[PDB]
Amino acid sequence: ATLYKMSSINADFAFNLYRRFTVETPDKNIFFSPVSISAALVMLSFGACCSTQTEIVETLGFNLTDTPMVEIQHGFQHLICSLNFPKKELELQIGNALFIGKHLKPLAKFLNDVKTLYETEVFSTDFSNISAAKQEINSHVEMQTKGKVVGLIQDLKPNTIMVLVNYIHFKAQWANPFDPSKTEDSSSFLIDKTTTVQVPMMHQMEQYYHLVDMELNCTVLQMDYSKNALALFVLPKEGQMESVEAAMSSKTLKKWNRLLQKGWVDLFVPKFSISATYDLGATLLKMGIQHAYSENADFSGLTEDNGLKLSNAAHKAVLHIGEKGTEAAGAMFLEAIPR
Repeated sequence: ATLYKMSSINADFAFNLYRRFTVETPDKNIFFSPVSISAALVMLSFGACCSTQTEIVETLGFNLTDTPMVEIQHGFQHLICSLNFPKKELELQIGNALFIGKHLKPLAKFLNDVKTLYETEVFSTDFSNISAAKQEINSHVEMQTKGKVVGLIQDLKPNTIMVLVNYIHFKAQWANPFDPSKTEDSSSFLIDKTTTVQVPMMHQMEQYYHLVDMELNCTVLQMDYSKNALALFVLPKEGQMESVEAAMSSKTLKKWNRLLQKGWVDLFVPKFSISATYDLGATLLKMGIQHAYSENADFSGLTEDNGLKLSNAAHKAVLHIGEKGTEAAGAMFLEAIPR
């Protein structure tokens, strides 16, 4: 319960980033892991100082008067630990890895801190062979996401001296799985006003927590996984997607948590897989992460010589929903070059 205020801030960051993405790619699939993005950037901030550090955590939604820097750091450590704590029937792992250039001068304190407190695996990497370094990192992320996130990094700058990656993998079974014998092989899904695509449409009638939001004109359906997780489906009325998107916030989630009521639903859900990628460099800059990218970047907590700056950031995430449950994964990439 001590983590709720932090997860609430992390959720509002999720919704604000989501809204940036709807501007970048309007009327298109969006899919990402906000916790992966938040966790990777907080970890980077652990080695930052002064405005370089404060910009990162403020961009993540934190208010330093409400929650001091050290409290944010300790809170995220507790969050990651709790997410990774084994729960029968749930596969959920969030981890990170640091690939350190052969000539980098990382502080021993920093490395021991992240290995012990942040789950981090640290690898010595020869970036002078940029093609092999990229393959090494991509294969590591692929392995850690159970094969689901392939080719996270498309290009790696030739002068790279450090890479930070975060990965998340989630696999869970529905509390009430669908019977594939009741799945319609080919059913219509409306992708715009006049256009359908065909998808298998799963079908069951069971009790679920659900509501119709009278203010936002959307249906909200909660589908439980068998252990410690749930999915929320938000289905706007015709023409209401934009207004629902505008309204999504932790405040809205809290309202819905009170209003959801469990009762019978005749439920049709599509079986499908999607993937999405994001080049986050300029987005994170616009959102307020400025000094990290500059020749005056302050990462004095990270290397002896304060020798690096952020150069690029990217995210990839994948989703599958089917009769048994859901499998999803994501990964965050942060690239550093000499300052």
